[PDB]
Amino acid sequence: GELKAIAQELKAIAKELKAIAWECKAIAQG
Amino acid sequence: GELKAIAQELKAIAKELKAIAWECKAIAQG
Amino acid sequence: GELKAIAQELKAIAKELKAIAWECKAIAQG
Amino acid sequence: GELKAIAQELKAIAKELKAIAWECKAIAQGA
Amino acid sequence: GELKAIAQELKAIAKELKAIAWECKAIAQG
Amino acid sequence: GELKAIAQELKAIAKELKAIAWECKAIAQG
Repeated sequence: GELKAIAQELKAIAKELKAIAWECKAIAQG
Repeated sequence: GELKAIAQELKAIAKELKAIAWECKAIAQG
Repeated sequence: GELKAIAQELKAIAKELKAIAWECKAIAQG
Repeated sequence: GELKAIAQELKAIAKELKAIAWECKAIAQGA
Repeated sequence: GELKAIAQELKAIAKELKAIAWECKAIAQG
Repeated sequence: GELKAIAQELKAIAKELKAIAWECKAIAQG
């Protein structure tokens, strides 16, 4: 339904934020 | 419906976060 | 409605994230 | 209700993201 | 309720974004 | 329920934002 669709987009958002955390880690390392 | 509208805005949000991850990767590389 | 209000705030969130993406691109370029 | 409460927190989230955009602009300017 | 639970997580999300804003300010100030 | 699922993804989003704040703190320190 529409409520599962919202949960699925939030899962994609969490995945992109995890990627941003990883790159900010890489910036700090440099 | 409003429900679908919310899911579509979350899709747009995921896309912008994907772009931020890409630019942060480039910052880390430099 | 309250559901519309939520969608409108998510639109504002997408707008600010696009700006953050553009600035991170400028940081990467510099 | 909680539905207005949810919109109010999203408004706060938008405000913090606007602040992040502003600081990133300043980082870019010094870049 | 779960709608209250959703609002409570969004409050936590706002708090972390406030922290990110402060750290970005510190990066900018240096 | 999907409403619980939504709250659980928001918890994951908060966790990744906490990580971003921590890494930005490390960038700021340098």
